[PDB]
Amino acid sequence: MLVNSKEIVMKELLDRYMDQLHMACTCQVCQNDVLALSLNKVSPSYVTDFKKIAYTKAELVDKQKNTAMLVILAESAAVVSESPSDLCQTK
Amino acid sequence: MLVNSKEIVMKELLDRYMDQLHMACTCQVCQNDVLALSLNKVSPSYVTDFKKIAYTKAELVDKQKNTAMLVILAESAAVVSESPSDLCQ
Ligand SMILES: [Zn+2]
Ligand SMILES: [Zn+2]
Repeated sequence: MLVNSKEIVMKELLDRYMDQLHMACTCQVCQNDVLALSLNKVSPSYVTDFKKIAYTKAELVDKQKNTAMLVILAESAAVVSESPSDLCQTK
Repeated sequence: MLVNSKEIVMKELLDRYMDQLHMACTCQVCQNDVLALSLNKVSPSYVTDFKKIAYTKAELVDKQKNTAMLVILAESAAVVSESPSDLCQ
């Protein structure tokens, strides 16, 4: 299967560090918006071997690399918090 | 709900030019390699609404832009052909 390994990384960081990103709404819509803003800000890393995504995801341990990504998510989270899409929860 | 629109463009362009790229193997595995190498050389364009990906397939039918992307396809095609993944055959 054809998949950008950065999307796997983000989705993982987003789920693990959801609370420290301080989102106004946590519905799937708002979450997808954060992901999209963030994935459009990192260089694509498409692969075809699931074993290869495992290697990438492992390289971004709790120590070292993940912080730069958490910062982009947080930043994107701010934007979605203030300017939510019309497809989000309403009333 | 979460797709890179470039992915929708490259797939549509590949299955319109695949038989012109002089690819060594044309199995799904090598096709994925081509798409992956190509997707990695263009800027991501992630979307969340379904209304964009539908019309995105129409404004890619327009040219000049896809020409730049065709080149990419072809350049990706040469690499995959020259060095096929061991998941192919
Ligand atoms: Zn929401
Ligand atoms: Zn092949």
